Amino acid sequence: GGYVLGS
Amino acid sequence: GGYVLGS
Amino acid sequence: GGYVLGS
Amino acid sequence: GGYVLGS
Amino acid sequence: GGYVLGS
Amino acid sequence: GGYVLGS
Amino acid sequence: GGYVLGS
Amino acid sequence: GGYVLGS
Repeated sequence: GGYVLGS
Repeated sequence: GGYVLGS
Repeated sequence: GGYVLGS
Repeated sequence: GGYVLGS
Repeated sequence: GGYVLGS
Repeated sequence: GGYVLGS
Repeated sequence: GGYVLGS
Repeated sequence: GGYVLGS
């Protein structure tokens, strides 16, 4: 799977 | 921000 | 089990 | 486990 | 801030 | 600034 | 994976 | 300030 996070 | 947890 | 995504 | 990204 | 992409 | 943590 | 941070 | 890119 995959994930992307931003801040 | 962001977080992801798995179990 | 499971997954959680938050901010 | 998991990941967190913040500022 | 920033960004992260993973699996 | 920014930080990223993993576990 | 990859991450990028800025400050 | 600055920037960092990693894996």
